[PDB]
Amino acid sequence: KQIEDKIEEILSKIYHIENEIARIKKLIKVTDAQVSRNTQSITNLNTQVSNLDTRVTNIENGIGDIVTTGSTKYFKTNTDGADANAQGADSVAIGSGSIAAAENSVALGTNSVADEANTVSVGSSTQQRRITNVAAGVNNTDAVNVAQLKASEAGSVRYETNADGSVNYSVLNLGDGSGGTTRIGNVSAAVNDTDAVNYAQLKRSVEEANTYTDQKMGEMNSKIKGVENKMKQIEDKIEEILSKIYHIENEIARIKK
Amino acid sequence: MKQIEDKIEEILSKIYHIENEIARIKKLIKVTDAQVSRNTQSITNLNTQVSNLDTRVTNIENGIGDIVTTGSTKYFKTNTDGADANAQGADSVAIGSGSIAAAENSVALGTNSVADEANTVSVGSSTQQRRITNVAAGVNNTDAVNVAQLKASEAGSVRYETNADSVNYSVLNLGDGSGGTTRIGNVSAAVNDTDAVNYAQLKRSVEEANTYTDQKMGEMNSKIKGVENKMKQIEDKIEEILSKIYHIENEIARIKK
Amino acid sequence: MKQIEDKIEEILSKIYHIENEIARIKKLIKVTDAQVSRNTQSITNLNTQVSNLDTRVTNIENGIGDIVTTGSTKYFKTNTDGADANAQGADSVAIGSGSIAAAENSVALGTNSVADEANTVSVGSSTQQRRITNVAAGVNNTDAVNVAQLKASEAGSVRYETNADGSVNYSVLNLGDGSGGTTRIGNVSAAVNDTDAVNYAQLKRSVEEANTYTDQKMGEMNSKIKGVENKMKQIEDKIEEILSKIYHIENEIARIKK
Ligand SMILES: [Cl-]
Repeated sequence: KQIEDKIEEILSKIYHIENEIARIKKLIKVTDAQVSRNTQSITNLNTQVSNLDTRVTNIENGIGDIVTTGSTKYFKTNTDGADANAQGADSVAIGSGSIAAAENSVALGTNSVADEANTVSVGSSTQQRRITNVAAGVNNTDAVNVAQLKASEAGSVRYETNADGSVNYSVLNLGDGSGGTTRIGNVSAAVNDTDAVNYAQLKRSVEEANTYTDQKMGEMNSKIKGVENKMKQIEDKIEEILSKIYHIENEIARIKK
Repeated sequence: MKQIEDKIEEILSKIYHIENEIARIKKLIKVTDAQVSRNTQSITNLNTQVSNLDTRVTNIENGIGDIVTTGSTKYFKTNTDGADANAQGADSVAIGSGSIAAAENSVALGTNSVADEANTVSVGSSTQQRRITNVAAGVNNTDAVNVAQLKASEAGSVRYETNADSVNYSVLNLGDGSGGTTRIGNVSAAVNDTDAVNYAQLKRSVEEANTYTDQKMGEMNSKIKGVENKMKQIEDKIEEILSKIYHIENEIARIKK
Repeated sequence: MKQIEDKIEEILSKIYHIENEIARIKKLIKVTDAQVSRNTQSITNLNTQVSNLDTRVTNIENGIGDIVTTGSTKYFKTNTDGADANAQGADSVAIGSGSIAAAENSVALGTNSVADEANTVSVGSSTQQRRITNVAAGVNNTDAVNVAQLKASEAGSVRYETNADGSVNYSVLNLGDGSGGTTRIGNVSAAVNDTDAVNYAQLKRSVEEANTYTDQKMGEMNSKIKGVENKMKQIEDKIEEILSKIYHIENEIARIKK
């Protein structure tokens, strides 16, 4: 009676334990299914993160490098200086220490300063720059080069300049510099006392002097002609006197007899 | 009691199988924990990696800010809202908003600058030009020329004055600009009417006038000599007439007696 | 019944140990489940983080576009496939493929431009130069000069002619306006030397000298004519006297006739 019932009790306890263990196995399976999802998720994330690392490293190597250097492959500077400063509206500043303070200006070169509107500065009042390899200008608003200035000034007539920089204006020596002379052509007639005289004008002045001589001359030729005419009158009077005397001498000789 | 011993055997059999399942379950739990331990570590690694990517990405975001939006690096800067630069020509360079380097191997420098001819650098356009400032005097033949250099080519030279119309070619004023005059040396003798004459020619021309005067004096001297020739003849005839009369007067007086 | 009661006690003890094992197992499973929840959550968070990073990186890549590959920003641009610019000199600047700023504080501007002297801006090289265009006329002494300015300056210039070989022809200086007009030369001093230009005052004095010579000479001629006129008047008086004598002789002879 007591034992048979206790055996049944144990048998039911075993039954319930078997069910509990099966329930526990099921829980382990449910957990494992989540761990499987997590393991897979981790795998997906490892891939995505190494893919982003690569993309970030490429961004770093490229555009990162232009930030720190301030240069691209085609716009380069070699400098430790302070940033360029495009201060003015629509200004452009190129090079460390450069400052384009004025509207629509360009400061070009390290430490260049553009402080007037609509200009391109290639330096400053303390450091200027020559501009080199400039081809001869053609259009009116092209820059001119030294060779063009030299060609344009060749043949220019100049005074001598003294050592102190003053010009000696009191003499203008023409000619080749070794004894040669220069003919000055296309000269107008002098009007003021200190104007140069031209050749037509010289010739005209000789002709005036000769005309004055003729005017004086012909006054004396009138006197000389008056003397010439009077002289013929005297000659006729003499011939008449000689004739008279001949007749007197003949008359006296006939009185003699 | 046969049923009781049968049930005891059944109980023991069930217990053996339960004990076996418990051992299997304990192994299963360990398999799961080992994977969970791996996943936990994988997650900690991913947290660290993602945190690092975040910092590398934030640093890049800080660096590229002004470069993408303002188109400017620390040494290449512009202050503008306008249209992109446009390097259209092969090997061209365009710097500044609205700039257009249209032609081959050209450079458009500055906001709205336009380069429309091959192998040129434009500092502006036909709608807006720019002076170039802080240019040091050119030395090489292909260096640019500054205003100082042009002014120095003018200084000390002989130049026509301008009107304001522009150059007045009708007068060339020499001298020092304050009353002083200029002696012009090495001047060749004038050939054409409009050539400047030299002092040698002036002197010769005075000599010609005086020679002309001397010639006319000579003509008058000969007319006079001719008059004095007839005059001496007259003088001799008179002396002879006077003599005749003396002899007549004496002859008449002797007749009187 | 005592052999059986013993086996029953033994069985109850086995069940006790099994119960204790099962309770230990449920505790372990609770512990694992808690860690799995933390992991699941951490993964969800990571998924969002990583997706946000993806978007930020993509937006970076799109912001840049081709700034790296073409070396150009929206405002500093070149169209070229050549070698990198090279700013070699201290404080130098190089702009354009193949450009080389070799010298200190220099600027090489444009494709293949070379700056090889200090403190210069080169717009080309010894083998390829460039004109500089749309330059407004210089005002300041250190402003660049344009072609219009050079031409205006040259137009006011007095110049000898240049031969084809570049020598200057000093033998002729042609003034005038180019067509056929002439130039009056002002502020000229009196000539001293035979090859000096003469001025108008000097011409006028020369005319005076000549006129004076004429007056002196004609005065001397006038004196000579006067001298002849006087001697002619002497002859006239002698004749009048001779005529008078003859009148008296003729009257005297007539009185002798009676
Ligand atoms: Cl997990």
